Amino acid sequence: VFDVGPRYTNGMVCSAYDNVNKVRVAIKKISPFEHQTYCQRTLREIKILLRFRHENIIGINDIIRAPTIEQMKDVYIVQDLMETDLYKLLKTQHLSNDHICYFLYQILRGLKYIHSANVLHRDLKPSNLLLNTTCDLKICDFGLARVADPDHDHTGFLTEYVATRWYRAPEIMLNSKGYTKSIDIWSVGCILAEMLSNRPIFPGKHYLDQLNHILGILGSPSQEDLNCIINLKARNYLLSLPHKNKVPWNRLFPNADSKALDLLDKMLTFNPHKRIEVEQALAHPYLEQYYDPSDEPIAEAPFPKEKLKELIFEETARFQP
Ligand SMILES: *CCC(=O)NCc1nn(C)c2ccccc12
Repeated sequence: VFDVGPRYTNGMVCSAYDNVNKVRVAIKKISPFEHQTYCQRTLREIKILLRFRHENIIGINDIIRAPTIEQMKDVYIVQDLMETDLYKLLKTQHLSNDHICYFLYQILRGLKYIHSANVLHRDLKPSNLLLNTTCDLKICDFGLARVADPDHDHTGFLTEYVATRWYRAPEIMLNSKGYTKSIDIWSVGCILAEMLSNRPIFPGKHYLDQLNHILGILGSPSQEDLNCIINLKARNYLLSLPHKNKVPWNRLFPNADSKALDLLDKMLTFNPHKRIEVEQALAHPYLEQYYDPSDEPIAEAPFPKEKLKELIFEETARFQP
Protein backbone atom coordinates (compact mmCIF):
# COMPACT_ATOMS: atom_id res chain seq x y z
CA VAL A 1 0.00 0.00 0.00
CA PHE A 2 1.56 3.36 -1.16
CA ASP A 3 -1.51 5.60 -1.05
CA VAL A 4 -0.86 9.27 -1.85
CA GLY A 5 -4.28 10.56 -2.96
CA PRO A 6 -5.00 11.47 -6.56
CA ARG A 7 -2.62 14.53 -6.45
CA TYR A 8 0.45 12.35 -6.97
CA THR A 9 0.58 9.70 -9.75
CA ASN A 10 3.14 7.64 -11.76
CA GLY A 11 10.04 2.98 5.07
CA MET A 12 9.25 2.80 1.34
CA VAL A 13 10.24 5.70 -0.98
CA CYS A 14 8.99 6.58 -4.53
CA SER A 15 9.03 9.40 -7.14
CA ALA A 16 5.64 10.76 -8.32
CA TYR A 17 4.11 13.39 -10.61
CA ASP A 18 2.50 16.32 -8.70
CA ASN A 19 -0.65 17.48 -10.52
CA VAL A 20 -1.08 20.94 -8.73
CA ASN A 21 2.48 22.22 -9.22
CA LYS A 22 3.40 20.57 -12.56
CA VAL A 23 6.74 19.09 -11.42
CA ARG A 24 7.78 15.59 -10.25
CA VAL A 25 8.36 15.18 -6.44
CA ALA A 26 9.83 12.70 -3.92
CA ILE A 27 7.46 10.97 -1.44
CA LYS A 28 8.53 8.95 1.60
CA LYS A 29 6.07 6.47 3.37
CA ILE A 30 6.43 6.43 7.13
CA SER A 31 4.67 3.64 8.96
CA PRO A 32 6.08 4.53 12.37
CA PHE A 33 3.23 3.97 14.81
CA GLU A 34 4.15 0.28 15.70
CA HIS A 35 7.44 1.39 17.38
CA GLN A 36 8.04 4.19 20.00
CA THR A 37 11.54 5.03 18.63
CA TYR A 38 10.11 5.39 15.07
CA CYS A 39 7.46 7.82 16.51
CA GLN A 40 9.81 10.16 18.47
CA ARG A 41 12.18 10.48 15.50
CA THR A 42 9.27 11.03 13.07
CA LEU A 43 7.82 13.86 15.19
CA ARG A 44 11.25 15.43 15.78
CA GLU A 45 11.97 15.46 12.01
CA ILE A 46 8.60 16.84 11.02
CA LYS A 47 8.67 19.66 13.60
CA ILE A 48 12.24 20.67 12.58
CA LEU A 49 11.78 20.47 8.83
CA LEU A 50 8.51 22.41 8.92
CA ARG A 51 10.19 25.19 10.97
CA PHE A 52 13.32 25.35 8.83
CA ARG A 53 13.44 27.20 5.59
CA HIS A 54 16.81 27.11 3.83
CA GLU A 55 18.13 26.37 0.31
CA ASN A 56 20.57 23.73 1.62
CA ILE A 57 18.05 21.89 3.86
CA ILE A 58 15.40 19.57 2.43
CA GLY A 59 11.87 20.99 2.86
CA ILE A 60 8.52 19.30 3.42
CA ASN A 61 6.26 20.15 0.45
CA ASP A 62 3.20 18.21 1.66
CA ILE A 63 2.14 15.57 4.19
CA ILE A 64 -0.51 12.98 3.31
CA ARG A 65 -2.38 11.10 6.02
CA ALA A 66 -5.93 9.94 6.87
CA PRO A 67 -8.39 12.59 8.11
CA THR A 68 -8.67 11.03 11.61
CA ILE A 69 -6.25 9.60 14.16
CA GLU A 70 -8.20 6.34 14.14
CA GLN A 71 -7.78 5.88 10.38
CA MET A 72 -4.16 7.17 10.29
CA LYS A 73 -1.78 4.18 9.93
CA ASP A 74 0.89 5.82 7.73
CA VAL A 75 2.18 9.33 6.95
CA TYR A 76 3.56 10.30 3.52
CA ILE A 77 6.10 13.10 3.46
CA VAL A 78 6.44 14.91 0.10
CA GLN A 79 9.75 16.66 -0.67
CA ASP A 80 11.55 18.28 -3.71
CA LEU A 81 12.79 15.65 -6.11
CA MET A 82 16.56 15.12 -5.74
CA GLU A 83 18.14 12.71 -8.15
CA THR A 84 20.86 11.27 -5.93
CA ASP A 85 22.88 11.61 -2.68
CA LEU A 86 26.58 12.03 -1.93
CA TYR A 87 26.90 8.33 -0.80
CA LYS A 88 25.69 7.09 -4.24
CA LEU A 89 27.70 9.73 -6.06
CA LEU A 90 30.98 8.82 -4.25
CA LYS A 91 30.55 5.11 -4.99
CA THR A 92 31.04 5.80 -8.80
CA GLN A 93 32.17 9.43 -9.48
CA HIS A 94 35.51 11.21 -8.98
CA LEU A 95 34.82 14.77 -7.74
CA SER A 96 36.87 17.65 -9.12
CA ASN A 97 38.34 20.04 -6.54
CA ASP A 98 35.71 22.58 -7.73
CA HIS A 99 32.87 20.13 -6.94
CA ILE A 100 34.43 19.34 -3.52
CA CYS A 101 34.67 23.02 -2.72
CA TYR A 102 31.08 23.78 -3.79
CA PHE A 103 29.61 20.74 -1.97
CA LEU A 104 31.54 21.62 1.25
CA TYR A 105 30.36 25.25 0.96
CA GLN A 106 26.70 24.18 0.71
CA ILE A 107 27.04 21.65 3.64
CA LEU A 108 28.50 24.39 5.85
CA ARG A 109 25.96 27.02 4.67
CA GLY A 110 23.13 24.65 5.61
CA LEU A 111 24.86 23.74 8.89
CA LYS A 112 25.25 27.44 9.80
CA TYR A 113 21.46 27.73 9.66
CA ILE A 114 20.86 24.53 11.67
CA HIS A 115 23.36 25.56 14.39
CA SER A 116 21.96 29.11 14.45
CA ALA A 117 18.61 27.52 15.48
CA ASN A 118 20.48 25.80 18.41
CA VAL A 119 19.88 22.42 16.69
CA LEU A 120 22.41 19.62 16.18
CA HIS A 121 21.88 17.35 13.19
CA ARG A 122 23.87 14.50 14.85
CA ASP A 123 23.92 12.14 11.86
CA LEU A 124 25.64 13.95 9.04
CA LYS A 125 26.99 11.54 6.46
CA PRO A 126 27.09 11.25 2.66
CA SER A 127 23.70 9.44 2.38
CA ASN A 128 22.07 12.43 4.26
CA LEU A 129 23.28 14.91 1.65
CA LEU A 130 20.90 14.98 -1.32
CA LEU A 131 22.01 16.27 -4.76
CA ASN A 132 20.27 17.15 -7.94
CA THR A 133 21.67 17.12 -11.50
CA THR A 134 22.99 20.66 -11.15
CA CYS A 135 24.75 19.72 -7.89
CA ASP A 136 22.43 21.68 -5.52
CA LEU A 137 22.95 20.08 -2.15
CA LYS A 138 20.35 19.67 0.61
CA ILE A 139 20.85 18.18 4.08
CA CYS A 140 18.21 15.63 5.08
CA ASP A 141 17.19 13.26 7.92
CA PHE A 142 16.70 15.08 11.16
CA GLY A 143 15.50 11.97 13.03
CA LEU A 144 18.43 12.07 15.49
CA ALA A 145 18.54 15.88 15.85
CA ARG A 146 18.57 17.51 19.26
CA VAL A 147 18.56 20.97 20.74
CA ALA A 148 22.14 21.72 21.80
CA ASP A 149 22.81 21.17 25.53
CA PRO A 150 26.50 21.66 26.28
CA ASP A 151 26.07 21.77 30.06
CA HIS A 152 24.74 18.14 29.90
CA ASP A 153 27.27 16.80 27.33
CA HIS A 154 29.36 14.76 29.80
CA THR A 155 29.09 11.00 30.18
CA GLY A 156 31.27 8.00 31.08
CA PHE A 157 33.66 6.01 28.94
CA LEU A 158 32.18 3.65 26.33
CA THR A 159 28.63 5.12 26.51
CA GLU A 160 26.49 3.63 23.75
CA TYR A 161 25.55 5.99 20.92
CA VAL A 162 22.96 5.84 18.10
CA ALA A 163 24.41 7.93 15.18
CA THR A 164 26.37 6.34 12.31
CA ARG A 165 29.66 4.93 13.55
CA TRP A 166 32.13 6.11 10.87
CA TYR A 167 31.20 9.80 11.34
CA ARG A 168 31.36 9.85 15.20
CA ALA A 169 33.73 12.29 16.85
CA PRO A 170 36.42 10.76 19.15
CA GLU A 171 34.85 12.23 22.28
CA ILE A 172 31.64 10.14 21.77
CA MET A 173 33.64 7.04 22.77
CA LEU A 174 35.35 8.85 25.66
CA ASN A 175 33.11 11.37 27.51
CA SER A 176 30.47 13.01 25.26
CA LYS A 177 26.73 12.55 24.61
CA GLY A 178 26.89 14.49 21.29
CA TYR A 179 25.05 17.49 22.67
CA THR A 180 27.41 20.20 21.29
CA LYS A 181 27.83 21.76 17.85
CA SER A 182 31.38 20.39 17.57
CA ILE A 183 29.86 16.88 17.02
CA ASP A 184 28.54 18.00 13.64
CA ILE A 185 31.78 19.68 12.54
CA TRP A 186 33.67 16.36 13.08
CA SER A 187 31.15 14.61 10.78
CA VAL A 188 31.62 17.34 8.14
CA GLY A 189 35.39 16.84 8.37
CA CYS A 190 34.85 13.09 7.79
CA ILE A 191 32.68 13.92 4.74
CA LEU A 192 35.32 16.31 3.36
CA ALA A 193 38.00 13.55 3.69
CA GLU A 194 35.66 11.09 2.00
CA MET A 195 35.08 13.51 -0.94
CA LEU A 196 38.83 13.81 -1.39
CA SER A 197 39.41 10.07 -1.82
CA ASN A 198 35.97 8.42 -2.36
CA ARG A 199 36.63 6.22 0.72
CA PRO A 200 35.54 6.77 4.35
CA ILE A 201 38.45 8.09 6.35
CA PHE A 202 37.67 6.16 9.62
CA PRO A 203 35.70 2.98 8.71
CA GLY A 204 35.62 1.42 12.18
CA LYS A 205 34.05 -2.06 12.34
CA HIS A 206 32.69 -1.71 15.88
CA TYR A 207 32.39 0.77 18.73
CA LEU A 208 36.03 1.08 20.02
CA ASP A 209 37.62 0.28 16.60
CA GLN A 210 36.24 3.69 15.53
CA LEU A 211 38.57 5.43 18.05
CA ASN A 212 41.50 3.19 16.89
CA HIS A 213 40.99 4.48 13.30
CA ILE A 214 40.89 8.14 14.42
CA LEU A 215 44.00 7.85 16.57
CA GLY A 216 45.78 5.95 13.77
CA ILE A 217 45.63 9.18 11.68
CA LEU A 218 45.62 12.05 14.19
CA GLY A 219 48.14 10.30 16.43
CA SER A 220 48.20 10.24 20.22
CA PRO A 221 46.44 13.17 21.94
CA SER A 222 48.69 15.75 23.49
CA GLN A 223 49.09 16.11 27.25
CA GLU A 224 46.99 19.30 27.11
CA ASP A 225 44.19 17.52 25.27
CA LEU A 226 44.30 14.62 27.74
CA ASN A 227 44.23 17.02 30.70
CA CYS A 228 40.87 18.18 29.33
CA ILE A 229 39.42 14.67 29.79
CA ILE A 230 38.67 14.49 33.56
CA ASN A 231 36.96 11.10 33.25
CA LEU A 232 39.48 8.59 34.62
CA LYS A 233 38.40 5.48 32.67
CA ALA A 234 38.59 7.47 29.37
CA ARG A 235 41.91 9.13 30.29
CA ASN A 236 43.57 5.91 31.43
CA TYR A 237 42.40 4.11 28.28
CA LEU A 238 44.16 6.71 26.20
CA LEU A 239 47.30 6.55 28.39
CA SER A 240 47.37 2.73 27.93
CA LEU A 241 47.84 2.98 24.16
CA PRO A 242 51.24 2.94 22.48
CA HIS A 243 52.44 6.30 21.07
CA LYS A 244 51.09 6.88 17.52
CA ASN A 245 52.47 9.62 15.25
CA LYS A 246 50.21 11.87 13.16
CA VAL A 247 49.82 10.81 9.48
CA PRO A 248 50.29 14.07 7.47
CA TRP A 249 47.18 14.96 5.50
CA ASN A 250 49.24 15.64 2.34
CA ARG A 251 50.48 12.00 2.44
CA LEU A 252 46.95 10.63 2.94
CA PHE A 253 45.55 12.99 0.21
CA PRO A 254 48.42 13.72 -2.22
CA ASN A 255 46.10 15.19 -4.93
CA ALA A 256 44.17 17.48 -2.53
CA ASP A 257 44.20 21.27 -2.59
CA SER A 258 46.47 22.46 0.25
CA LYS A 259 43.79 24.89 1.51
CA ALA A 260 41.28 22.01 1.69
CA LEU A 261 43.72 20.07 3.88
CA ASP A 262 44.26 23.05 6.21
CA LEU A 263 40.46 23.26 6.77
CA LEU A 264 40.20 19.47 7.07
CA ASP A 265 42.85 19.56 9.81
CA LYS A 266 40.78 22.17 11.68
CA MET A 267 37.51 20.17 11.44
CA LEU A 268 39.25 16.91 12.48
CA THR A 269 40.77 18.31 15.60
CA PHE A 270 40.77 15.83 18.53
CA ASN A 271 39.86 18.35 21.27
CA PRO A 272 36.24 19.49 20.55
CA HIS A 273 36.87 22.86 22.23
CA LYS A 274 39.66 23.65 19.74
CA ARG A 275 37.64 22.34 16.74
CA ILE A 276 36.67 24.98 14.18
CA GLU A 277 33.09 26.31 14.34
CA VAL A 278 30.75 26.46 11.33
CA GLU A 279 31.10 30.24 10.76
CA GLN A 280 34.95 30.07 10.96
CA ALA A 281 34.89 27.21 8.50
CA LEU A 282 32.82 29.27 6.00
CA ALA A 283 35.40 32.14 6.40
CA HIS A 284 38.38 29.75 5.68
CA PRO A 285 40.47 30.54 2.54
CA TYR A 286 39.43 27.22 0.89
CA LEU A 287 35.85 28.67 0.53
CA GLU A 288 36.77 32.26 -0.43
CA GLN A 289 35.16 31.96 -3.90
CA TYR A 290 31.75 31.39 -2.24
CA TYR A 291 31.94 33.02 1.24
CA ASP A 292 29.39 35.74 1.64
CA PRO A 293 27.96 35.96 5.15
CA SER A 294 25.09 38.22 4.04
CA ASP A 295 23.99 35.34 1.79
CA GLU A 296 24.43 32.65 4.51
CA PRO A 297 21.22 33.10 6.44
CA ILE A 298 20.41 32.24 10.01
CA ALA A 299 17.20 31.08 11.67
CA GLU A 300 14.78 33.77 12.94
CA ALA A 301 14.76 32.15 16.43
CA PRO A 302 16.16 29.24 18.49
CA PHE A 303 14.34 25.90 18.24
CA PRO A 304 4.32 7.99 25.35
CA LYS A 305 3.35 6.75 21.84
CA GLU A 306 -0.40 7.58 22.11
CA LYS A 307 0.33 11.23 22.81
CA LEU A 308 3.17 10.94 20.06
CA LYS A 309 0.66 9.81 17.37
CA GLU A 310 -1.64 12.71 18.47
CA LEU A 311 1.30 15.09 18.27
CA ILE A 312 2.12 13.86 14.72
CA PHE A 313 -1.57 14.16 13.73
CA GLU A 314 -1.60 17.79 15.05
CA GLU A 315 1.73 18.69 13.49
CA THR A 316 0.54 17.48 10.04
CA ALA A 317 -2.93 19.20 10.18
CA ARG A 318 -1.90 22.21 8.00
CA PHE A 319 -1.59 20.04 4.86
CA GLN A 320 -5.19 18.79 5.07
CA PRO A 321 -7.70 20.21 2.49
C1 LIG B 1 17.96 12.03 4.43
C2 LIG B 1 17.89 10.68 3.70
C3 LIG B 1 16.68 10.51 2.80
O1 LIG B 1 15.56 10.92 3.12
N1 LIG B 1 16.92 9.89 1.64
C4 LIG B 1 15.86 9.49 0.74
C5 LIG B 1 15.78 10.35 -0.48
N2 LIG B 1 16.37 9.99 -1.62
N3 LIG B 1 16.10 11.00 -2.53
C6 LIG B 1 16.61 10.91 -3.88
C7 LIG B 1 15.34 11.97 -1.94
C8 LIG B 1 14.81 13.16 -2.43
C9 LIG B 1 14.06 13.97 -1.58
C10 LIG B 1 13.84 13.58 -0.26
C11 LIG B 1 14.36 12.39 0.21
C12 LIG B 1 15.12 11.56 -0.62
